[PDB]
Amino acid sequence: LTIKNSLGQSHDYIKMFVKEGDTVVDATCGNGNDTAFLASLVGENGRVFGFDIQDKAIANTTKKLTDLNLIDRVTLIKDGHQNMDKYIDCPVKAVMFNLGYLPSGDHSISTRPETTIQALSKAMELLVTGGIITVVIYYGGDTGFEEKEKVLEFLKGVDQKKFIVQRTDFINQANCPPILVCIEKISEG
Amino acid sequence: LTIKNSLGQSHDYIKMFVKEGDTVVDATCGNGNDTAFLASLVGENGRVFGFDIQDKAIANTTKKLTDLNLIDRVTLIKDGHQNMDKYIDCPVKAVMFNLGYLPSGDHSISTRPETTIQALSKAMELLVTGGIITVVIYYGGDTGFEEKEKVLEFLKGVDQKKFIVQRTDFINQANCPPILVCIEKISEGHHHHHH
Ligand SMILES: C[S@@+](CC[C@H](N)C(=O)[O-])C[C@H]1O[C@@H](n2cnc3c(N)ncnc32)[C@H](O)[C@@H]1O
Ligand SMILES: C[S@@+](CC[C@H](N)C(=O)[O-])C[C@H]1O[C@@H](n2cnc3c(N)ncnc32)[C@H](O)[C@@H]1O
Repeated sequence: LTIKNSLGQSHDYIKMFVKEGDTVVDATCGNGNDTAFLASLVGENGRVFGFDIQDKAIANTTKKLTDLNLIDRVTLIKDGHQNMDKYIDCPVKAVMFNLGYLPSGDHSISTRPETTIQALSKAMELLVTGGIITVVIYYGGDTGFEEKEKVLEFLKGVDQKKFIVQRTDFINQANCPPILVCIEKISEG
Repeated sequence: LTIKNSLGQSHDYIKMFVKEGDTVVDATCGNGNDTAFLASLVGENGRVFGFDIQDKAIANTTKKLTDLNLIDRVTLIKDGHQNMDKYIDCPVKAVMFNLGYLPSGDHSISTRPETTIQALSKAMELLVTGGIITVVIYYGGDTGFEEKEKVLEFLKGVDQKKFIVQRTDFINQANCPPILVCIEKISEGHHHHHH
């Protein structure tokens, strides 16, 4: 038994909260790993909304899910996660954010603070009470660094009466260990 | 289902790691809540070492454990946790730290950075591989911020090849929400530099 990294822990937190038949969101599709993960947890009567701004990422995720017989429960949308409210009107149980750039792709196309903060606000509104958002933050680069600073600033201002914002950090590791943020809705209004 | 605070999460982390028959330590006895908790996890053939520097805290912990039929496997020691190596020679599975002053007690008698750091080194040495230390850090109020700052600065320096050090923090809460640090041993030995 070993304490998992932030990427591993996000899956563990999602498994705790997501049951079968739920509506969940992968806000950052990429290659489709988290999308397939969310799809397997949610079952045949559940729904996964997936978002990416790249055609390469949507195609790779479509390929992944079709291979695993999971494409039927997934709605893939080629739009920014900051516009997630245009496509979803029901309450969601969970939203996964994995911040940064697509692996084995274009490294100049990455998540931006402005649109991430927007998506987070939309995700927080869409959440059912007792619902979870997980944010795996990468900060290795200049662009990663800038996003971490801004996202965390924003999340520090979230009403504690409405949301629990939990940060998990490995403080003795060098070379920017990825940070986990868990946001759980506890009250409406 | 709700995400627990640091205090609640420390117990959850301890439950993950501690099985029956293990040797565990409560480094900050207080009223004996964590001591009782450790005693119930560890069973008849296990051992709990408890530490505090106050006579009031040892007596309240003794009363607690006797009331719950748990005093049998607990060794209560009226000494600082910085001296835990004088009393323990076997490898331990877990150590619990709860930093601050005694609740419903003397507010000026609290854990000090120097001795906490010492006890943390001793606990880290005493830990079996795959063992855990949990540290609930209280700060602000009468307690102040100096212990939090120094303990965390010390723990940032711990060899990552030997220990995982994980901080859990509620960043949208005001009024100094307690911080959880989890230290897990992943390797025996130590890498020292050169002189
Ligand atoms: C770190 S990757 C996600 C990792 C993914 N979970 C996986 O396993 O492959 C971040 C993704 O978010 C996408 N992205 C960047 N900006 C976005 C935006 N504004 N809205 C939605 N997605 C965006 C990128 O195209 C990239 O594929
Ligand atoms: C926050 S309280 C612990 C709470 C306790 N776990 C409980 O169940 O109530 C901190 C305790 O550590 C004790 N303490 C202070 N300095 C100590 C030291 N150097 N060694 C051992 N205990 C110490 C205090 O007397 C106090 O009882």
